[PDB]
This record gives sequence, C-alpha cells and structure tokens, in this order.
Amino acid sequence: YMPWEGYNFEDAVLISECLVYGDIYTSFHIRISQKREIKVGDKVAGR
Amino acid sequence: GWPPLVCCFGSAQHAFVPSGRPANRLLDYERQERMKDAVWAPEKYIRAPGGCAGGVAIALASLGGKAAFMGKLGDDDFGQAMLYYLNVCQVQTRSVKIDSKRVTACSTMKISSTCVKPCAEDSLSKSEINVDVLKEAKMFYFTTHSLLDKKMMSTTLQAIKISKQLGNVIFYDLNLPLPLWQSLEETKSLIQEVWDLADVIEVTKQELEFLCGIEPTEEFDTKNNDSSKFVHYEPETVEPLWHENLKILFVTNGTSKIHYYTKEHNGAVLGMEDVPITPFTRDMSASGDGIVAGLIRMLTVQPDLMNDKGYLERTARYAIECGVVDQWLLAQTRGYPP
Amino acid sequence: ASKQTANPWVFEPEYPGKSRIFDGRTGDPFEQPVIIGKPYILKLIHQRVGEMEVWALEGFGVAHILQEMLTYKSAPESFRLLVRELRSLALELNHFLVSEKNFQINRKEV
Amino acid sequence: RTLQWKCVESRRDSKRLYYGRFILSPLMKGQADTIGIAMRRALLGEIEGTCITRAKSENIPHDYSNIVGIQESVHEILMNLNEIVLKSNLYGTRNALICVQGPGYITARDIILPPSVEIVDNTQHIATLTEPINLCIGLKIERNRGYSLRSYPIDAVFMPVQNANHSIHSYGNGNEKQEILFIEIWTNGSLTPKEALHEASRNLINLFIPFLHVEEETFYLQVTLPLFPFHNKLVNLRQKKKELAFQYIFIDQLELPPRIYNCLKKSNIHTLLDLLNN
Amino acid sequence: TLQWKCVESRRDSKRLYYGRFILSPLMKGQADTIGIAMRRALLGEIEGTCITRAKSENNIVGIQESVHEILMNLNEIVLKSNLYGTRNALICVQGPGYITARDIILPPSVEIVDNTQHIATLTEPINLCIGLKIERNRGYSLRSYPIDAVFMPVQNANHSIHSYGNGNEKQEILFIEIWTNGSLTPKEALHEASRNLINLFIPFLHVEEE
Amino acid sequence: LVRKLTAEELQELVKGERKVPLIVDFYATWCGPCILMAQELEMLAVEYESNAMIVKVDTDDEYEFARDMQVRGLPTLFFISPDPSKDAIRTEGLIPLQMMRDIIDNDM
Amino acid sequence: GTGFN
Amino acid sequence: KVMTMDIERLLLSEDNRFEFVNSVAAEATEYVEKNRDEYGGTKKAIFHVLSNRVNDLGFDRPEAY
Amino acid sequence: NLVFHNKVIDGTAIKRLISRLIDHFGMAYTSHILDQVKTLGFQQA
Amino acid sequence: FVIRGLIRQHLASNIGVAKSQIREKKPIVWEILQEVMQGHPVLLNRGIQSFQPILVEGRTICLHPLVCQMAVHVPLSLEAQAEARLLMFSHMNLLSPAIGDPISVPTQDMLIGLYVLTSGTRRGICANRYNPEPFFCNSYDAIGAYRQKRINLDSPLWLRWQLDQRVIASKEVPIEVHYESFGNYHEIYAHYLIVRSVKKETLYIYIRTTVGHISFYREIEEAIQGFSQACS
Amino acid sequence: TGQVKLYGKEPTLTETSLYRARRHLFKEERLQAERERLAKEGPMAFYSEWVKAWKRDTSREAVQKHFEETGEDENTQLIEMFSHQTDREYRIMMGTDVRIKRDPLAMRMKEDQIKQIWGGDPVYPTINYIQA
Repeated sequence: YMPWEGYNFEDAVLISECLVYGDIYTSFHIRISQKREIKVGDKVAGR
Repeated sequence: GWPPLVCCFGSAQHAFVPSGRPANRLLDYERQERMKDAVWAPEKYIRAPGGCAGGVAIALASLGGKAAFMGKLGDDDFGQAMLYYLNVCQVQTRSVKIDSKRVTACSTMKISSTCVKPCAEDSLSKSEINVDVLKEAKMFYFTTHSLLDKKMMSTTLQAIKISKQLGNVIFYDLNLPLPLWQSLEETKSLIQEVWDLADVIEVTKQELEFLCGIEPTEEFDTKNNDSSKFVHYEPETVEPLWHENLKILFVTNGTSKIHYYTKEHNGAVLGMEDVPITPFTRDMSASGDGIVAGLIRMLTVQPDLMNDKGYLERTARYAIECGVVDQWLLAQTRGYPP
Repeated sequence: ASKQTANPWVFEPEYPGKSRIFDGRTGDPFEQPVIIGKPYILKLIHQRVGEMEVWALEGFGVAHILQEMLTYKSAPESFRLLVRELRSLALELNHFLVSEKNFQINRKEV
Repeated sequence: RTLQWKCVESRRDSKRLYYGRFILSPLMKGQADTIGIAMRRALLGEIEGTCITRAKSENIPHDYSNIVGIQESVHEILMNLNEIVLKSNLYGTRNALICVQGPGYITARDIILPPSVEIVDNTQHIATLTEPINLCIGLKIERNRGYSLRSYPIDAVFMPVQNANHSIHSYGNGNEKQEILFIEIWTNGSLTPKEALHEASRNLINLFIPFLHVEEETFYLQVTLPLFPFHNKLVNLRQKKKELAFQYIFIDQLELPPRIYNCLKKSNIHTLLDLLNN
Repeated sequence: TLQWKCVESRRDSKRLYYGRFILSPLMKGQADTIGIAMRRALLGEIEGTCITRAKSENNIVGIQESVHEILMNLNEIVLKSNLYGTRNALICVQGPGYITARDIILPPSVEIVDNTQHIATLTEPINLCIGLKIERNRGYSLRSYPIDAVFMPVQNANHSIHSYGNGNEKQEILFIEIWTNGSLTPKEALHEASRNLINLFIPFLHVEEE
Repeated sequence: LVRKLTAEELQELVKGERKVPLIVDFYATWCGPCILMAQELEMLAVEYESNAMIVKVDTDDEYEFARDMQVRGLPTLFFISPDPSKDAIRTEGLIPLQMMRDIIDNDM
Repeated sequence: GTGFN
Repeated sequence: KVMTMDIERLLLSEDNRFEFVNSVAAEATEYVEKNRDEYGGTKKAIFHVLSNRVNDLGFDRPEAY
Repeated sequence: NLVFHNKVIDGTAIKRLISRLIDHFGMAYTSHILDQVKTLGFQQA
Repeated sequence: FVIRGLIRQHLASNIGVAKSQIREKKPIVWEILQEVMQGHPVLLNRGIQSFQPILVEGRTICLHPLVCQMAVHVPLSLEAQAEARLLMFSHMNLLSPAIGDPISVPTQDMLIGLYVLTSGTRRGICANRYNPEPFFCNSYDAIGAYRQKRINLDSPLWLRWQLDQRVIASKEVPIEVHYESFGNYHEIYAHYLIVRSVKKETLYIYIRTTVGHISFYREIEEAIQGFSQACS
Repeated sequence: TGQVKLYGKEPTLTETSLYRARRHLFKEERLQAERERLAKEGPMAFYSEWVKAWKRDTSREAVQKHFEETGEDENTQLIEMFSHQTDREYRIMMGTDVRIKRDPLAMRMKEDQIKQIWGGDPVYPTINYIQA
C-alpha cells in the first residue's frame, strides 16, 4: 500500500504482468467458453 | 589547440591485416565455451597485432581524440573513397597528399617479386610531410609497415627526426609485418634505427618473444587459463631492448592482458577477451587497434604522467576497455557469414 | 516468520508490519516504510439525455449541443407526438411564428 | 585485480530452482547501485528463455472437451506443459513429440526433443494415463523473451530468472567510501545463476554498444563494410561524369592555411556545404 | 537494426548545451532499462572537472565581493579536462579591474568553458593571486576554503519511450535528452556514459588466471 | 570455383602458358577480411569464369613463397597478366570488386 | 446563451 | 497544446463570449460554403478560423497549428 | 511572479494559491500550472 | 465520420465499400479513425463536460484524475463542434459558479504529496539532540547535489536568492544581526539571511530552505515559463 | 545501553511520547556510531558479526599479516569471509545495506525483548488459529 504516480489515485490499482503470466485471475466464462484474463479496468476487491 | 593532435603515419588501406600469430585468450572454457555452441569460436586462436595506421587514427578519432593521418591516397576512386571514410570518421587528412600520378591500392609491377612502381601509399616523399601539422601533432604514431619500402623508410625517418626536433612523442607500434617473422636479425636490422628514436613502443607478447628470441614455452589452444600462458616476463628479459630513451613499453596479449614496463615501474592489467568473436573478426585486429588508440589517447592527453604507475595502470585498463568495445562493435557490424 | 525465515524486514521492530521497499525503475528505497502484505484479493464479476444534463448544458449557454442532443440525435418528431396526443385530447396545440418583416402569422408544420 | 567478483554461494534446491549469490567488491560510491539496478532489470526482463509454445493433440474430440482415459483434463495437461523448462541456446522455431502408448505417467523425460533443446528436469509429471491409449501429441517450442500472445496455443512465458535481488554495503574506506555489491539470483535450471549473470551483463552491453556505433546513422547516402556504398557513388558519378557533391568535399582537403583551418574546425565547419553560411 | 540519430541540438548558453538522441527500434522493455541506466551514468558516472579548493593567502580589503561571494562565483566556473589526480591552477591579477575565468592560468590538460565567467572585481590597485586546487572526479564520488563543486557536467537528463509503426511486434523507440554544462557536448556525454556503463558491466565477464 | 594450390603448382601455373589473366589471392585460415575477399572474388569468379581465372594460396604454410612475392600482410592478391609483355599488378587491402573489374578489363 | 438572438 | 491560449486570447479580444462563438460558427459555415474543398481531415474548419483570427492578431500560428 | 512560500501547503493555502492564480493569469496559465502541479504531487507522493 | 474520411481519401468508392472496410477493421481503418479523431471533441456525461479524445490502448475510457459508466457523445454540426470547443472545455470552467471556487485544486495523493513536499525541515528539538548546512549558488546546483545524494529532500540548505525581491517574511524583526568593524553586516532570520553593508549595497539574500520547497517553487515557475514559451 | 537515562525502571508515557517525537535523532546517532565502528574495525571485523563460520582473526593487524604471506589483499580475504557466510546470515546482514539503514539496535534486540512490543505471547493460544 503506497501511492504510486497517480495510477493508484483514489483506489485505482496497479498489477504486475505476472498476474497475467500465471493465469492467477484467469476465469472461464461459458456462453463455448472464453479464457478471460485480468485486464485494465477489471474490478478487484479485498474482503 | 586542445585536445592535443596525434599524427598517425603510414598506410590506411581498408581491412588490411599485417600478420597473425598463435595466441592465448583469457576465457572460461569450462562452462560458457563448452556450453554455448551458438556462439562462434575459431578452431585455432590466432591473433593479429593490429591494423593500418589509418585504422588507429580512425579509432582514436572515435575515442574523441584528434587524429591526423599522414600519407598519400591516390586520386583514383578507391583513394577518394578512403579519403571520405577518413573525413567522416573525423580524421584530419590535411596531411594526405592526394596524388593523381599514383593508383591507391595497386602496386603495379612484379615479374619474379619485382619492386617496380609501387602504389600511392608506398611512395610518400620527404617533401610532402606537412611540417605545420607536426608542429601541432604532440604525438607521432607510426608502424613497421612504414619501413618496408626504403623510400617510405627515408620519409618515415625524416618525419621522426622532424618530430623529435619539434619535441613530439614518438609512438612506435610494430604490428610486425608478415615478411619479418622469418628472420630476427633482419627484423632488428630494419627496426633498430627507429627503435632508438621511439619514445613509446607497443609490441604484442608474440613480438616481444620474437625480438627476445624466446620460443613460446607455453600452451595455446589447451582449454585452461594456466597463468604460465599469461607470463609477465621479468624486466631483465626486456632490458636488452631498453634503448636509453624509451619511457614506457606496452606489451599486449590482446585484450586478455596488457603488460607495461618503464625504467622504474612494471606490471600488468588482466583484461578480458570473451567478446563476440565472428568470422570477419576472427583475427581480433580491431581489438589491437583499439588498444593502441586507447594508449595513445591516455598518454597524449596527460603527457606528464608517462612514468606514474597509477596512471599506467589506468591507461592499460582504458586500452583493454577500448579494445573490447571495438572488437564488439566490429562483430556487431561486420556480422556472421551465411 | 521473520526469525524462522531470517527475513528481518518482515518484522522491523522500529515500525512493525511495514518495511522499506525499492523502486523497480530506480533501485532507490522510498524514504518512508511501506505497509506490505499478502492479502486475499477477489476478482469481481462484470443513452438517456437527462434533465439535469439539459439544465447543465443550458447553464453553459451551449444550446446548439443541447439542440443536437434533444432533436436530430434521435418541430421535432417527439413534439409532433406531443401535439398529436393533445390534439387527440381535443386540444389544438397550434404553433405560429410571426414574420418580423411582414407580420404574417405563419403556421408551423405541426 | 582490484575490482573482483566471486560466486559466494550456490544452491540447487531442485532441478527447477537454482540459487546463486555473487559479490563484486571495491566498487566506488554510486557504481554499485548503477550496476545493481541495471543488472536486476536485465535479469528479470532481458534474459531470454526457451519453453513450449504450442501443443497439438493428434486426436481431438472437441476444442474444449475432456480427453478419454487421461486422469486429468486437456487444460491440466496444457498447464503441465506450460510448466516445462527447456535449456536451448539457439533461437528460431522448433518441434517435438510425445508418443506414449500405454498406461502410466507421461513425464518430461518422455518428450522427444530436437537436437538443440534439453530437458531441465526429466522428472516433471505431465499426464496420467489409465488406459493403454496410443497417446501422440505434437509440441512446438520457441525461444524468446517475456511473453507472447486445431493446435492449442500455450500461454507460456520465456522468463528463466525466477527472481533477483541485490544489496549494497559500505566497504569502510573513510575517504573513498568504496562499496560491496551482493547479487542474488533464483533461476529455473534453464540457466545457472552464474550463466544468467553473464548473459545479463552481455545483454546490457549489447544494449549500450549501439550508442557507440558509427554516429548519428550518417555515414553514407545494413551494409557490412562501410566504404563500398561511397565507392559505388564515386564510380556512378564518374560514369555519369556528374562531378562531386559539395556535401562530400571537406575544407580539410583544400589548400587553406593552418591558421584558418584551425578556426574553421573549432567553428565545426567541416564540409564545403558548411560554406552555405554566407 | 539498432541505430541512433541526433534529432536536435541547441546552445542556449555558453554553459548550457542541449541535445536529444533517438535510438530505434528496441525490443519490449529494453528502452526503459537503457534510459534508466544511461540517465544514472550521465548524471553521475561521467567524470567531471571543477574548482575544488581556493587559497587567497592575503573580508579582504578593496575587493568589492565578500570572500564568500568570491568562492561562490568560483564554484560557477565550468572546466573541462582529463586530469588524473589534483592539479594547481592560479589566478594572478593586479588591480584595479575585473578578474575573470580568462585570467586562470591552467594546468596543462584543463581548458575553460566560458572564459567570460566573472570571478572578482578589484576596486583598487592590490595584488590578488588565488591558488586553485582542481580535480577530475565522478559525480557520485566524494586560506584553503573548499568550493565543494559537485562535478556535474550534465545538469539534467531525461528519457521517454514511444511505440512506432503500429506494428504488432510492439517494438519501441527511445528518446534521450541531455543538458550538458558545456564542459561536454551532449553526444560526447552520451558516448562517455555508454562507455562507463560498459566498463561497469565488463567486470562480470572477467575470467581470472589459474 | 576458387582453387587452393600449393607453391609448386602455382609456380608451374604462373611460368606456364595461360589464356587469361590469373588472380592469386594470398589468404590465411586465421584472417577475417580474407573471407570477405573470398566472397568478393567468388562473385568475380562466377561473373568471369570463362574470361578470368582465380586461385588462392594459403600463407600459413606457403610462407616462403609469400615472403618471396613481397606480401606485406593480408588480404593481398596478384593480377598476373596472361602474357609477359607486362607483368603483375598486386593489390592489398579489401578493395571493392569494381576495383578488380577495372583491372581485369582496364589494366589488361 | 449562444442563441441569445 | 497551445491553441487554447489563442482561444483565450480571442475570448479576451471579443466583448461577448457567446457572440464570439456565434461569429466563429458563422465564419466556419460561410467558409464551408464559399469553398467546397472537403477540408475535413487532420485539420478542421474551427481550428482554421481560430488560426486565421490569431494571425490577424499578428501571431505566428499555421493553419490548424 | 508568485511569492516563494517556504511554508507548508495546507488545503486552504493551495485554495488561496489556485484562486489567486486564476484571478491573476486567468484560465490560460492556471490550467497548465495546476496540471503540472498534478504531476509534481504525483512525483513527490 | 470514418466513412466520410474514407471517401475523402478516395479509398472507398461508395459508403457500402467504406462500411465493408470498417467491418474488415484493417489498419487503414484505424489510420483514418486517427485522422478523424484528431481535433474532434467529444462530450462525456455522468457531470457533463467535453474533452479532446486521443486514441488510446485498451478498451476502457481513460479520464484525467482532476476532471474525474460515463456516456460519450459526438457533436455533429460545425456550430455544435465550435460551441463545444470554445465553451464546453474544462479550460473554460475552472471555477465553480456558486461563489467562484476553483474546482480542479490538487486533491487526494497530490495534495498530501505537496504537503510532504512542503513539510521540509524538521525544526529545532526534532532536529538536534542538544541545544546548539551547505550553500548553493543556484537552485540547479542544489537539485544536482540532491540527485547525486549529497543532500536529502528533508535536509536544510541555503539558496542564494539573487532575485532578492519578493522575500517572504512573517513580520518578524531580525533574530540576530552581526556587524563587522568594517561595516558589513549580516541579518539572520528564522527563514533567511541578508548580507548588506553601510558602504556598497546589499550583496545577497540567502534563504534557508529545502530541496522540497525549492522544487515546489521551481516547478511552478517553470510551468509558467513552459506555458509562456509560446508567447515567443 | 546507557544512551539515555530514565527517571525509573519503566519509561513513562511522557517519556515514550518524547521518544516518539525524537527517535530519529537517536537512530541516526546509532547509525553514525556504526559507521565509525566500521571505519575503526575494518570490513573484516565489522561484517564478521554475520559470518559465524569465519573463525580466523579479523583485526586489521591480522588482515595485514595474512596479506604478507597468502598474497590475498584485504578484498580477497573479505570475499572469502563472505564466501563462508550462509544465506540466512547474509539476509540478516542485509540490514546494514546502505539503502536500508536498519537500526543497529533493532538488528540486535533479542526475542525476549522484542516480545514486549506486543506484550508477550497472546493469551488465547495461536495454535487454535493455525491451520495447515
């Protein structure tokens, strides 16, 4: 938890590319399925 | 005006390599060299001393020194190409007496072995030395290649004695040409006349061994860094050659190790030679040109420390770095064959 | 966790739970300790022109944008509907405009 | 040497996790951090790695469906292939096979690699076969850096340096304030820590050497030798009898006296085209 | 292939030279690493030269400036040299009149960048020699007043990165900006920084004898 | 195309009768630019094959001939004339291929 | 606003 | 970047912001009537009007800056 | 133009500063000054 | 407008061909879309304010933090585009009209960043354990010494305030003055020093300050200069 | 450690509030005493605190007397000493990193003292919370 150069302004969040590497937040959405990775503009929350 | 100009005397023909000798390189054969077969290495490591004096001028200009190349190119297309190449490399060619009566690279007659009508670069005359350049040229660089033709010998000795009268430092780099390794007594009979006049000398470790007559009592291609390969010959091995003027002799085993000697100090700096080797750069010549240019740069830009072991260490290190950087650039530009 | 792993930065007694951390683009430490953790993070699941926008646009006087947003972006046909439904209530919503030059009472197309 | 480095420690916690700590000592103040950060970024980002990038199950029931007689889904085996570690030095595109023809465990040791690739850990489990199926799958391998985005693509990442750290300590010279740098590297066994340190250094040098290449991209009007395009210029001009451009003529080749040449050279007048300045 | 060009150059003062340099094309992520390392090298790995001490063996009478103001105007003297170790320069002026950087007697390898730089004004006929210790040092390194000049041949450096060509390789272009202090040109500073970086990283490729 | 000789075979080739100008290229296995030269004069060979003829001599072990034919370094190449009414140009350094064309077609 | 007149 | 300072300059020049913007709209629609070159790519009639007007103020801005 | 502060920026103090900037320069300068002070704040944060 | 652009470049012969190319989404379509977006404003609607769009990577609309499911609208007519650009920009509306209160004032991280930026020195008891600083001849020397880690952001330093007008004060009389027998004297204050003499004149003010305060002042002065650069 | 004296055996809330106001002064004083101990002892004797496996004499005199035979200068001896440092010892030493500047006292407080930061073991035993 530290204020980076505005990219975490008022609860924006920075993530590492490793969260894309590791499939850490990869979901499957079924319609056929799509391997939705984590992206800019995705929402995350702690409990 | 500052920086002090260095005058580099001799030939400049492109990619001309005067000789090649068995050599040893400081390399981790265990691990990298046995592990990467993607990197290229020669089946026999033969290192060249260096290149043309124009090449050293171009190198020193690239190091930000000021260099004036002294010679003549011909008025033929290759001579104008060389003159452009020198000028775009920021080398001064106010000393190049471009001459329409000569062809540049072509020595024109041999029947067999004949000496008739030599090329432009072989035929600079004593009246074409730009003495007003040698007034400003605080260091004069020349090589044994200037001494093969007796006309070039006479012109060289005149330029040397002019520079001595003007107080210039004489830097003699053998780059011992191919016709000379076959006779030590011939070699000394040729070079002694300038050797006694040289204020600074560069010799490869192989050229030192040759002039000392000591056969290489060491392994070459054996895949180890046994320090007996990189022997630092004791001062009493080189005192034979120490004419009473020489201030600092550098003995270079390429970029692997540069030894230096003076009347009072001697030592060596261990460099590195695991730079990219390629065909088109197999001979390691440009590392030698970069080493010589780095020595010239440091010694010319601080002449008063010609005999300070701290400065000589720094100068040898700087030369090792420049050589590494140059053979690197060369590898990256020349490339790899298909 | 500190003393077992020999990671003394995990429990810095000077400011427990915080540690100094470094800028990956610089290598210098940020000069104040940053709170660090391994929290549990969950990924979450995933045009009316409004009256208060009309009020705002007309507050700016920017009324040609207001006209665009309320007419040709979708008399205007909705005013035709308005007049037609009142006309269906048996009230004549009659639109006139007066010629400044001629005083002629031009009836609008409604 | 005065400036010296050594492999102060190395460990091999697994065939897939090596560790190495290195020291470099008598650095001067501000050298150690300039080294450390550049080396860190080289290790973490500019090291290349080899891994499987594509898979083709030779019989596919459907693009997304389960596979018969395997104790785990196609997705689990694709993830197990993603976790394969490869040791190649040569770039380019390469291919490989698994052809396992009975029940048992398919493992990295069962991958038939091309000559230029080596398995880093033979023991890595890939798939469990309960039935005696002639399971054949093709693989396609690539060497690259970072990440990249019918046969399945594998979302593999080419990053063999698993982590890196450095620490900077006063050497204790009260005047010169020399410093000691420690570097630490965790790698997949695709590289030893020392080999990753060497390749990081060499890649950094390959990034900085460009600024020492022939300056300002301006040497002629790609080519190995640098004086043949101008020779061809001179040849074509002579054939065309087209004289020579003033841009390629330099004041240094004119007869003008030293006292003027010095002043012009100090003025950075070089070509006769610079005498466009009236 | 990787090539660099000088995109812009300026000389907005005799003690402020500006340059901007493009390097292209670069692989994903290389441009920032290059820019960071180069910026650190420029801003403190370049060896620079400046006055490091002054002796005025005679507030001194008849000088208009306070001695502290003399020293602080001496700090603004910009020098370029290839000195090894320290060396002695010497002001010597007999008043009245201006003492300026032109009046520095220089040790052999030193040259003044802006000879018009002020130093002191002598309001009356007096002797003022000043004995100056000069040094060449890296920026990060380190009757006899220290001038504490900060060996800063580069006043500022910056970089930026841009994608180009819209090509799906996403290779990118680096722009480095340098404000050299006039003791170096921007292109010389770029070369010196690159070479000093290579001299820092070569040590990891040093083999040692057995 | 380009043919490695030995000093005795080159001697008999040069003292015998010839139809065409002979180029003899002195090279070594250690030499970098010599490979560039071998490419240049392989282009030369393929463009001249019936009109000029090219051989190469290895100064790592023909070094007595070398030091006998005034070779001051490497690469160096000799354009021996097809007839002895006038004799051999020698050229040193990595010369442009056009500078070989304007020998073989403008000196001969 | 803009449409004053 | 800079063009809005020119806008502010012209806003400062004209005695009614709304009348200024009306005059700009008029100038643009008469431009796009007196000339029927398409003039709709990387440069726009509004910026052209602002450019010509700031050039009348004497300031060295090119058409659509 | 502006006075050197040598004192801490309270929110009221920066409200004063920005208002005085808008009143002195108008929008033209202040819309850039404040947009750069954004970047300054991000940098120092 | 993309169709109109493809007609303008003559890359489509009819609007159906233009729509077909747009469906094909080839790079030409994005080049013409960049040409169309250049200089065309758009309205954003939460609360309704207009901006210049720039074509950006990704898929989610990106907004400036101080201007911050936003809706987006294109003004179609030339009169509307003129009114949008000249009336409806944030540049035109920095004040909230209710009293004339600046809207865009630095807030959230930036304000506390500026607070720390301007916290500066530790004072007195917080700075020395017992009861009992470099001089920089200009601010770029101080910033250089900071970058070279000779001094820290919090640390006190003296800057020669040669712009010796505009000295800030707290209506406080000199905390001390020193007079030399030769009639130079130094006035020392809690924030600055002035050297001046009964002969000659004031030499210089030296302001006691921090790299943080220096940076706060300098970056505003340089923002004014960077804006007024176009006045040339 | 005698750096301070207190009115009683336990620091009052006034004293701890003043420490809260002034701790960075005492921290930088301890770091300065640590730099000065480095300068006096030399790197062998200083850093041997974190190389328990290095049994040899580390004093400057012994480093010199070892250089006078083994040819290894002080730097090669220091590289060897660190070559005997274990990874855990190195991680502990990294508190002395010039960027970390960990408090010399916080590096050397023992467990039974650090425990007093939170006030000893929790009364409800954490084994009730621990899950594999």
